[PDB]
Parts: sequence; C-alpha cells; structure tokens
Amino acid sequence: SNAMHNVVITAAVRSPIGTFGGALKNVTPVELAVPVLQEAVKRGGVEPHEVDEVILGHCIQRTDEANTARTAALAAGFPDTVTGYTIQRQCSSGMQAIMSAAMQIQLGVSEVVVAGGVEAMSSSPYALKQHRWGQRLQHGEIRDTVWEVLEDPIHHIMMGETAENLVEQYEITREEQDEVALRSHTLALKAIESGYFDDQIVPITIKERRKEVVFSKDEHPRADITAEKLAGLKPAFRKDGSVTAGNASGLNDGSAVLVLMSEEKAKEKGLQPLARIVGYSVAGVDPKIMGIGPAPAIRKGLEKVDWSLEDADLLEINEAFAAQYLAVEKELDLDREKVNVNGSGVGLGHPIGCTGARITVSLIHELKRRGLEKGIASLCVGGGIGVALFIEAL
Amino acid sequence: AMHNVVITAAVRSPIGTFGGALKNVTPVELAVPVLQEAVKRGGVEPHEVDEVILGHCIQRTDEANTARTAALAAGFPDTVTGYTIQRQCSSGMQAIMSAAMQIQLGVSEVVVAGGVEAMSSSPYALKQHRWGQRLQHGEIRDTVWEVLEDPIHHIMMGETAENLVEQYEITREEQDEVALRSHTLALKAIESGYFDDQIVPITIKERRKEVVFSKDEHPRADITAEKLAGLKPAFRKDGSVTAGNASGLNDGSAVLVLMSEEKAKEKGLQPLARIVGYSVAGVDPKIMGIGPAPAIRKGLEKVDWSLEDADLLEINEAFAAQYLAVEKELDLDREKVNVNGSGVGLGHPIGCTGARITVSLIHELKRRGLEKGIASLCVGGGIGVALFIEAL
Amino acid sequence: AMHNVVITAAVRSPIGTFGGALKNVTPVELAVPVLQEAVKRGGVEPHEVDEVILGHCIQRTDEANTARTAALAAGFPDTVTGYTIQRQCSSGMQAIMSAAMQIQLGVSEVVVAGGVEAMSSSPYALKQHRWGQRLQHGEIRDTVWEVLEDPIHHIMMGETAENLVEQYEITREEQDEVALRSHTLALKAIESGYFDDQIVPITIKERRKEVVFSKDEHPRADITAEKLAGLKPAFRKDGSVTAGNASGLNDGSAVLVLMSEEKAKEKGLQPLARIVGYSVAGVDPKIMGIGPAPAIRKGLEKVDWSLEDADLLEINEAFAAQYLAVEKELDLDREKVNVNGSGVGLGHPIGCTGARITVSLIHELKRRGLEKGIASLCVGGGIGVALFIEAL
Amino acid sequence: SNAMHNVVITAAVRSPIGTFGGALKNVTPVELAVPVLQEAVKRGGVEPHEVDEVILGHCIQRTDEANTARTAALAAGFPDTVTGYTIQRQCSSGMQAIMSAAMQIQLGVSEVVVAGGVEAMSSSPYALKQHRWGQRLQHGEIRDTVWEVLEDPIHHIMMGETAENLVEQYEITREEQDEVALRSHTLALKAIESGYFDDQIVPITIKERRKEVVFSKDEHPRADITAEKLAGLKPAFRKDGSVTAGNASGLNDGSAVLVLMSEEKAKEKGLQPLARIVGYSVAGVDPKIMGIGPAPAIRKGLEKVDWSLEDADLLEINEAFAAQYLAVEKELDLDREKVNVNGSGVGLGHPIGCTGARITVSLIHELKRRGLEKGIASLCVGGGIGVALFIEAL
Ligand SMILES: [K+]
Ligand SMILES: [K+]
Ligand SMILES: [K+]
Ligand SMILES: [K+]
Ligand SMILES: [K+]
Ligand SMILES: [K+]
Repeated sequence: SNAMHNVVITAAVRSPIGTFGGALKNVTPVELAVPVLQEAVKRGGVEPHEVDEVILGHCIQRTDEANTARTAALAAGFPDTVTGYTIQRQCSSGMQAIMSAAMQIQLGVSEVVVAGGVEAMSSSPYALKQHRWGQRLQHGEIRDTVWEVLEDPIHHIMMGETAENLVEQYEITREEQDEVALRSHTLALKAIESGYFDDQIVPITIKERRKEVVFSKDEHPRADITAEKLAGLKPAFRKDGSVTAGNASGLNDGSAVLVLMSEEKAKEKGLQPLARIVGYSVAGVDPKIMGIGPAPAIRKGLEKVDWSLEDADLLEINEAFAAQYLAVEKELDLDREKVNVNGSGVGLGHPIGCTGARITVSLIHELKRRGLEKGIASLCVGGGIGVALFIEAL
Repeated sequence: AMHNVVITAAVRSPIGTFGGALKNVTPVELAVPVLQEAVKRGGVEPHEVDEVILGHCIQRTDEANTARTAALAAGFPDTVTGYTIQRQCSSGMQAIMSAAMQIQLGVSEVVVAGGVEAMSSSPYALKQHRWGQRLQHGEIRDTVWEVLEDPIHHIMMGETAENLVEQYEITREEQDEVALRSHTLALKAIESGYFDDQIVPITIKERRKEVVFSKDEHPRADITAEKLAGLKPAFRKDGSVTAGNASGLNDGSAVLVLMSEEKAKEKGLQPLARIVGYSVAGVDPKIMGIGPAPAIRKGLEKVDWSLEDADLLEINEAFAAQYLAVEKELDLDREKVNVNGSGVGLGHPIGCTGARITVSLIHELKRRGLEKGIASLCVGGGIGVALFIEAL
Repeated sequence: AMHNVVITAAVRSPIGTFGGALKNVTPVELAVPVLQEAVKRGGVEPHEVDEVILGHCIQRTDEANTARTAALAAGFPDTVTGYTIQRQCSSGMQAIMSAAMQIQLGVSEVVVAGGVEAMSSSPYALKQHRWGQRLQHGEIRDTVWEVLEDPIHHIMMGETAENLVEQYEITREEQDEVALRSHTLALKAIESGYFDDQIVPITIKERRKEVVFSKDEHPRADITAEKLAGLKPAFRKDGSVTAGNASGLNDGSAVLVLMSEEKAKEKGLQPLARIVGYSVAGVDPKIMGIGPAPAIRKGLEKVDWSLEDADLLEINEAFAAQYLAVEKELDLDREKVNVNGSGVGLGHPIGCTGARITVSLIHELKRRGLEKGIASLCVGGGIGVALFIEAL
Repeated sequence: SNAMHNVVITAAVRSPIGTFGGALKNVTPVELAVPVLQEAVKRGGVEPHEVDEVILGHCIQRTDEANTARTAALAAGFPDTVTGYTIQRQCSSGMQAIMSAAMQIQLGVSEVVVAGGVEAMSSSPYALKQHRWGQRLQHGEIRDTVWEVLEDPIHHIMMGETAENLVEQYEITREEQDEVALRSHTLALKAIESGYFDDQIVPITIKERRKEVVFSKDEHPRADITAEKLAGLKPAFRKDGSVTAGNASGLNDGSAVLVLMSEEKAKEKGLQPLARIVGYSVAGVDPKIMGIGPAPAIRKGLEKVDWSLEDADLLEINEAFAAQYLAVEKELDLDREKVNVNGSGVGLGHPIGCTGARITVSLIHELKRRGLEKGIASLCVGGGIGVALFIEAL
C-alpha cells in the first residue's frame, strides 16, 4: 500500500523571451529567475515557506552563482528552509526539472516543488583553459561559453551541422524549412497581438545604469520575416546547405517556472489546478542526429500512458532548427495543425535551459484557452537525447 | 513501481591534490574509467544501464552535460542517457538520491550514479569580455575560487566556518586535533589496505610517459600537532581556521551502481547495501556547515532510527570547525565517525565527495561486519543532506 | 654636417575623444593619412624622405615599430626607414628633436617626424597567462590605465598633480578657471577656422558606411563654471583634481616635415619655421608636472632668449593644476600661453601631443605674424621637454 | 666652427643571455637592465649624476614599465636628473640606441650617455584586442606578444618565412645552414670555456620565491648540438623547407649597455676608452627578405667611413637565422674566419631589443683580446631594415 501521489500543476509562468544582446543583455540567470519564481508562488496557492524545493534546469551554469536554483530561491527572498538544486540535461534541462519535481512529489519526498528552467545567454562569460597553468608560447583561444555549448563535446560539430545531417537523411528541402520558419514567426506574432500570452508572461524590470526598463513582450518574432527574406539567406553550416540563421532558432534569454504539488495537497488547499502530469519519457539517440530525439521519446511515452498519438489535442515540439522539427514531423507523421500552434523556437527564440519548461507553460495555457485536454511537450537535446512530457489540462 | 533500491558496486578514483597527479585531467576523463569499472563490478552490461547521473560543481561548456558526455566517452551505447546535478558540496550524494527516486518509481531499473570534480583543470572566466570592459582594470576570475564564495553574501566557505567557531565556541586547538586525526586515520587506513578494493587506478598519458595513479595523495605522513599549531589563520585576522584544518582542493570521481532489489534478484546479484532513506534540510548560508544536523535529525525520523542505532557515520570535514559544530550539535560519538579520516586528511573534490563518502562508508561497514550507516555533508548555500544505508 | 633645421609642413588629425570617432582606428591607421598629407605639403616626394620618426606611448606588437610600419602602410618606398620613440608624454616632441639631430649631423636630409596615440583601440594585457595564475583571481590590465600610473611609485598621474596642488597651494577654483578657459578658447578657435589649414580629415570605414572625421571633438560647447565646480575629486578624497580639470583620454596623430635649410633652399621651398633649440630636464616623478620649468629655463640659456622674448608658448595642460604650477614657477604671462586652448579643452593623445602642440604653435605664430615660440610639456616619470622655434 | 665631437666608449657590459623560460623567466625588462646599467656606470669612469641620458632599445615595451629607459635609470638608483628614452627599431633597437647616444654626444646635446638594449621575452605578456569593446559572439584569440613581434605587420608572415625566401633566392642548402648552426654553438662553447666573456658579463641575481639565483653564464649554447642532431630536425616554416629550430636563433632574455662620452670628456677625466665610433648606417629593403638588410647597410657605411670591407679586422653579423646570415655572407663575399668568431645568434640566443647592443659589446672585447683595431657590427631588422656600426678599438 505504498502510495504514488498524482502530480498537479497550479501555476505556470514565464518571462518574455529576450533576443541575444537584447532587453536581457545585462541580466544574470539568478536575476532572470527571481521575479518569475516570485510570481509563480504568488499564483500557485502556497506561501514561500510551504515550498519544499526549487529545481531549475540550466545549461550554462556559473560558478559566481553556484547552484542556480538555491541561489535564486534565496535571492527571491524565500525562507532558508527552501532548498534547491540545478539540472543539466542540455536542451531539455527545464523539462527534466519538472520531471524531477514530479518524482519528488510522487514519492512524497516533497509536497510542493517550484520547477522550471532559465538561460541568460547574453550575459554568459568567456573562458580561458590555459590560464591556470600557462599557455607558454604562441596564441591561445578565448572561448565563448555559448559557442561551446552549441558544439557536440564528443564529435566537435555544431548543432546546426547535426541539423544538416537530418536534412540529408530525411530529404528535407530549403522551401520546407523556410515555410516552417515563416509559420513560426507568423503564428507567434498573431498570438502576441491576440493577447494569448498576456496571462502567462511575467514582466522583468531591468535596472540599467540610468533608468529601469520594463520588459514585457517577446522580442524575437519579426514582422519583417517574409518568404522573400528567408530565401535570400546564406547557408550557415554547410556550403550548398539549407539550414540558415533564418530557419534556425535564435540565441535567447528567458526563464519559466511551474508550481507543482500532490493532488491531495491541492485538494487540501481548495485549489483548482491548471493541469496534471500523466507521464514522461527519455530516449537516447545518435548525437550526430540529436534532433530526432523526440520521435523515440514520444513513442516510448505514449506506450507508457496508453495514448495514441492521435489522442493528443495539442503538441509543443521545440523548433531547434526548422529542419530538425521537420524530421520529427515526418518520422511521426504529425498533424501540423495541432503542433506549435502559436509558433516555436524559430519565431520565439530558444533560451536553452529554459525552453523545456517554457514550452510546457505555453502548452498548458493554450490547451486551456482552446478548452482541450491532452498535451504532449517534447524536445531534442544536444548529445543525442529526446524528452517528452504528457499532461492533461483540468 | 515502489521498489526498494540496492547498490551492487561502489568505487572511486584515488583523490588527487590540487595541481597533483590529476592536474591535466578533465572531469569527463576522470569519470570515464570509474564508470567503466563500476558497471563491470555491478553485475550489468552497459546496454542495461538506463541512466547515468553525476553530481558536478564546476561544469564545463566544452563537456556539456557531464554525465551524458562521460557515458558516451566511456563507450556506453547511445541509449544510455544521462544528466548532471549541481547541489554544491552534496552534488554527488544528490545524484545517488535522484537515482534512487528513479528506481523507486520504476522510471529506471539500473542507474549508475555518483560525482566528479576536476578542480586542478578548472578554467578561468572573463565576465566583461563579451560586451567590453571599456576602461580600467578587470578581473580574470578563478572558477574554483568563485565556487568557494557564497553567491549571496560574498564570503568564502572558510569564513562561514569561522562563524560556526564563534557560535559553538570551538577552539583552534580542537580544530587542529580533528585535523591531525583526519590525516592519522587516513594514513593508517591506507597502510592497512582498507581502500584497496574500492579504488580504481587512473592512467594519465603525459608527454613522454604514462602514469598510473592508484593512491590518495592528500594525506601527509609527517603532519604533526606542532606543525598544525604553527599555521596562520586563513580567513579571519584573529581566526582559527587554517589551511591545515580545512579540507583541501582536490580531484576525484566516485560511482555507484544502483538497481531495484527486484532487478538484483532477477540477475542473481548479492548487493553491497540498500538505501533506507535520505533527507535534505535548509539552513542559514552564513553557517552552512551546520546543515547535517537538521538533515540527520529529519532523516532519522523518516527511517525510524535513533542516532545511536547507526554503526558508522561519514560526516564530511569541509573544515574541522564545521565538523566540530555538527559533532557538538548532535552529540555524536566521535569513535563511530569518519573512522578512516575525512576531508581534511583525504581531500574534498567537491562534486565527488557526497558519493565518495558513501563509497567509503559502504566498504567500511562491510569490513567491520556492521549494518547501519549514515553519510551526510554540509553544502555551500546553506544545505545539509543525509543518506541512510544498510550493508547487506 | 652642422646644418640648421627647418620645418616645411605641420599637420595633424582632429583629436578624437575616448571611444569616439577614432574608436576603431589603430595607431598605424591613424598615422598613415597624416604622413601622406604632410609629405604632400612638405615639398618632397616620398622617395626623398630619409627617415620617419614617431613618438608612441602604447606601442603594439601587432604593429611592430610603428614608424616603419606606418611608412610602409602609407605606400612609401622600402628605402624609407623608421623608428619609434617612447619618452612618455613628450614622445612626439622627442621625435621632432631626434629628427633635428639627424638633420644637423647630415645623417638625414629630410625627416618626417611626429607622434600618434590611439588610446581607444589600445589592448588589455594578461601578465600571468604565459606561466599560469595557478589559483585565485587575477587582473586583466588596461594598457591605458597602466601607462597613466607611475611605474616606480604606483600612483596615477592625477595624484602627482595633487602633489603639485599641495606644493604650490593651488585652489580648486583656479584649476576650474583654467579648465573653462581651455574649452572656451578652443571653441572660439574652432569657430573662427584657425585650425582649418592644419587639420587632416580622417576617413573611417565603418560597417555600413564611411565617416569623415574633420573636427576636434573634445571641446564642450556647454561647459560652465557651475558644472566644473560641481564635479567630484577624481584622485584624492578631499582633492581638487577632477575629470573636468584634467586632460582627457584621446586619439590623434601629428606630423612635421623637417629638412636642412640647405635642402629647403635647394628645393626652393619657403619653410614655415626653423628650430632654434631644444632641452630636456629630469625632476622628481612624484611631481612630474613641473618638468617644463627647468626644461624651459635650461633651453632659454642655450638659445640666449629671455622668457619675455617668446611671443607665444604652448605648455600642455596634462592637468590644470600641473599647468598652474608651471605658470606660477616661471611667472608666465597667461595671455601668451595656450591661446587657443590646450589638453583640458582639446584632449591629450599622449604619444601625439608633443608634436600636436608644435603643429598648433607654428600655425598660430604665423596667423598672428609673430616669430618666437616655445612648446613644452611634462612627462610621466619626471621629465620636462622644451622646443624653441622661430616662425619664418 | 661649429664642432662635432668624437664619440668614445668607456665601458661595454652585458648580462648573460637566458633561454626562453630559463634563468630569467621571472625577470622584467627594467629588472634585467638595472644591474647592467649599474655596473656599466661603475666601469665607465663617471658617477651616476654625470650621466646625461639613458637610451635603451626595447622591442616589446610594457605599459607597466612605461619608458623602459627612464624607469630603469630610476630603479637603478640614478639621480632624478638622469633622463632617458626608449627606442623601437625592431631587431636593431639596441644598436640604434647606441647611434642615438652618439648623435647626442656629437652635437653636444649630452656629454655622457649610457645606451644599449634589453629584452625579457620570457616574461612578456599576452594581449586581448577585443576585451575593451567586446567580442560579442564566437571564440576569440589571446595573443602572444612574442609571437606577434615575430610576424611581419604588413605581410603577416613569420620572420622564419622571410628566411626561407632568402634560402630560395640565394640557393642556400640545408647543409650550409646546419654547418653555420653547429659552428655557432661550437665557437660559443669554446669562448665560454676559454673565459673570453668573463670580463664583459655582469651576473644577474634573481630573487625567486624561496631562494636567490646568481645567473652568470650564457645558457643557450648546447654541447649536445651535433651535425647529426641538426640534420634530424623538421623544417619549421615551410613543408620541404630547410630552416629549423636548430638553425634559427632562439627566443631569449638579456641586456647590454655601453657608456659613451665625448673624446674630450674622456681626456678631461684621464680615461682610456675601449673604442671609438667612426660611423653608422641604416638601409631599407623589402620586408619579405628583411634578412639581407646588412648588405646595403654595410656597403653604405663603408662608403661613409672610407673603409674597404677588407680593412675590417672583425665583424659581428647577427645570426637571426643561419640562412639569413648565409645570404649576407654570399652577397658581400665575407671571409667567415673574421665573422662571428665566438658564435652568434644561433648558439648564443637572440634577445631582440638587446642584440644590437650585445654584438657591439662582444665585438669591442674581442677586438681588444686579439689586439685588432677595426670592427663592423651589423644586423637585419624585421620590417626590412639593415643597420651597421663601425668602430675602432683603442
Ligand atoms: K498561472
Ligand atoms: K564494489
Ligand atoms: K533528480
Ligand atoms: K602645413
Ligand atoms: K634619437
Ligand atoms: K668594460
């Protein structure tokens, strides 16, 4: 009679997503997480002291903000009792944070967990590898941590090259990629104008040197992205290639946070949750085609939760590259009309640590807006991993 | 679902000193041979491993996701996924706990979990290089020195130890007594061969040769009370915490193979130990060293043990003063604690240590023919973590 | 041998502010167009130039030997050799003196000489990168901030100015009076077109456009007594030296064509000026600003002038306080000194300035129809240099 | 009746030459100049207050020791009245310093000048060019100042490549280069053993962290350099090339200083000078074959002083590369038995700022040892310059 508690989600919020060198240029990951943590708890039906753990996914962790989760909890003014830990599973980090929170709740390790992800790519440092013991002679390299994290650590090829591998494998055309890219911006712009993201977005106040900036709207979507402009871009990873800056996701800044608790705890509190978690799955694939990860992850997960793919009402499949998304779409034979319905990574941006949580936030709110139930959120991961999360809106 | 968790292998590298044997080894490189040996001993083939989970404090973007990269570098199949955990000093212990959670829920059947830190090879960082320093001198930041500084209060871990010194009225002399004990017991354990079975030798390919690193290099054979008493305070002007009574900066990895009891029985394996419980407690970061006290008390309640039921404890010595605060607060029996030394004598490769002390505890329980163990450690940022095990 | 030295051209770039118009221009790039224009005006073809000598404070190993590299980059024949001089703030004036020495001895017949500084594009340095920092944080050093710090006493030039303030009992208010004058007279000179002939416009190729930089950008049209009086001391807590009464950090080049009087006559050229003498004096580095006093006195003896014989003087304002010490020590007639502004109003691109003030003095003597000029400046490290000229 | 004073040299001393990362690893240029300045003045027949100027040639100047000459004068304890300035003419910097001193003395600008050169290559810094205004994105370069100074700033080829240009032009063989290289070490070792350098060398005391090291002997010459070892080395600048690390000069540390004064001042003081300067010359050539500089410089200078080449009793022609030396030897048809008779740059090292002064120090002492009169010292210069100095031992 050992019990496994159902996991429900009582709040789901995010910062707007900044562009590289944009509104969040001078914000650290802890600074970017803090206001979102604060608003999540305010909406989530709990006081800070009731939070058992903060778990954050973070790709480019910083030693000056060791343990991003614990540091952000304290910086947010939460009691010293609110512990935290930080997760690195590359692009899926923010989704793994939610899964790890669910595990703690299912087991009764925690009753309430605040979980999500953050990435502040714009403020990420440069590194010197030979400074400690010396370069001795000849020129050295000062390494961009953002550019490093985009390079596979075993094969030393960029994520964009792994995308071109999928282009060749799945015979994906430049037109197909650019159609998806245009769609991503177009649907994002429409959602923004229609106010679809108003509820889920937490404005960030940036204290600059001589003023304060209130950042409240996603800044990656571009009205000037047209079929014409996309077709004129040069290939970014291979000569005679088709993956470009225009049909690839951006480098971006953002945070996203959910409040999760046992269903019994929500009943105790008299709270109507937004959604429940019904399952999650992780699958490993060839790092050289890491973008295909969501296919086996989704298949594995559907088997576990006893859904057909057709049962899903909406899906969020992160667009790391349009080509990568297209490979997943072709492999699973997805109905695009149910997928990324307000855009995805190409139009909205890809703050990597954040994204796995960001797409979950967006999915929850869009299911509710449409009055639909079943959602799948899934994304590829550098290093060759796919992760999928299965939810039901309440 | 709802499985019990057992441990079928528990191994570690020897612990290198800063700039020592492992000077030029990266965290992935240091994890790989220990991952391979653990799986070999743990009764499984690599394809049977569901997840590798590693605790790592100073993660590197050139080895993104240390656990997954190490799994691949170790030659494990692409199906063997991984993720990496940062809970500061307790990272390696949290990795074990996270593995246990997956196994308890039936998320995974077999998990390889532990921790690694390669402090000697950690980089330097420039924070103003991207957008420009503009004018005046800047700082090139040591990632090791950063990770030892509290990120909210901007004081070194050693200063948080001096806070405990003042709070618990701990003498310089008792700190040095504990430091001497740490080296002395470590040296005795090394001499007696207690660590022979748990240590995995590391081969380092140098310019003109290969070196085989097989023995812990931090313990000092000629350390003495007189030497310790002569040292200058390291963190406060009239202070008592010194380089001699503080843990070192060190390099090391440590790995366990965990699986469900069901899976062990199905494979006909006799596990070394089972996990009975685990607990985490948050405290004031300014006295982060006390973390193990509430964590242990919290965990004892959960597993329904009395403190006295424990046969052996490992409480990491981040600083002798910090250990002493815990000893005093819980009124521990020193003769059952850190019986073969701890961080001061053996070193503290931070990401690794939470797993390292668990490895050591498992093997010492077995050596003594004892059952119940507690492993626990403080965590920069104000956290205590505790793991409760029973040797089989 | 034993020739008289005349000057047939004297030109300069406009002076940019730090991070301003010349932000992305290197010293060679900034010297080139001014070298080319000087030679064009100076009555010679490039192949007739025997040597290019440039004063340069923050030399770069990627442009080794600034003078020779600039000569080549300017398209001058391979036969046109060069060398580069560091005598701190007086570097550009020393280049002129060294040119004169070569011409006097018949070592060279025609020399192009001057100075350059591109402070905005100067690099940062790491001193421990080669052999390693090992542990703890390091410094990434601003070469501009380094060059402004005395290398023996490790105090900023601004602090040496505060030493003169105390020594000569100079008020904050008189410093600000001089600072206001410097901007005011510079602005008037700019408005009246006094600098039109001497300035060589610089074209900067930016990402999407070309910019033509033709006017000095340091003078502040809206500077006032009230604004200056409100500023905080920059170098001492109860101090009087401020950012407003100190020279700026700036970018600029300045170049003269010199030759023997014999050579000028042979070429039928009418020179702008002749060099009558020059002098160098060493003083206490802690009050380096006073250098011009002994240098001027020493030189006056050599050329057999009285101070009163001078029609105009240029005494570089490194700091208003430093200028004031010189004015007081020599009992100068302010109405004959820095008549169109100086370093506070116009800027101080250090390698360039010793040549820049000479260019300016030559043209202002001519404009006023006056003969005798003295140009002089202080030098970090405790040196004063003075140049004595007669307009023709 | 304007007078031009004869220039005489009353002292000529040098540090031993350190190897890269060797005995002088942790010594700055000012530190390395100081003891040599001090000993020079002690031998030169003047008190420090009588010194009018210190002039030093220095290739890799440092902003933390601005104006190396003035800084070293003050650090040596010389009075504040002793001014100084620093010269950059690449490899000939140290020789130009002596020439500039001679000019001041000839003109009566100074009566006594201390002049020479210094280079501390081992302690030279690394530079970042994009740190001030930012790298923005992607990896950058941390630049070795030593490696930069060895690269031509117009053509961006290493000095070693300009040497290979001369190899091809003058049809110089690998054997010829290696014979010169072996000779350079062999003659240096012999001179050292015979005590030829005892008088001219000033020992340097290096204060290391836990001891003091007294460095008193040139450390570049190698007894293990053999014809066999040289022939086995790989080409360093061109595939199928012949310039190697073994037949090229090293990277080295050293200082060298002369005391110069008017002949009348020496007579006044009752001093017997070591030597007089009779002339000097500078010639510009193609930077791509900079190594040939000494040929036109020597020819130009001989015309000025009315010497035949045959009149010279000894020559020092710096060996930047054996190949470069060989081109000069072939062009001028030199008698090698009169040239570099105790070795040169390949065996002894090449601390670049120092070398032009170093070879002059060595020449003066060897002329005196052999009881000979006429000397020529000359060297090539990166950027395409040759410089020559003509002296008579007294
Ligand atoms: K919400
Ligand atoms: K084992
Ligand atoms: K976990
Ligand atoms: K002119
Ligand atoms: K000169
Ligand atoms: K001598």
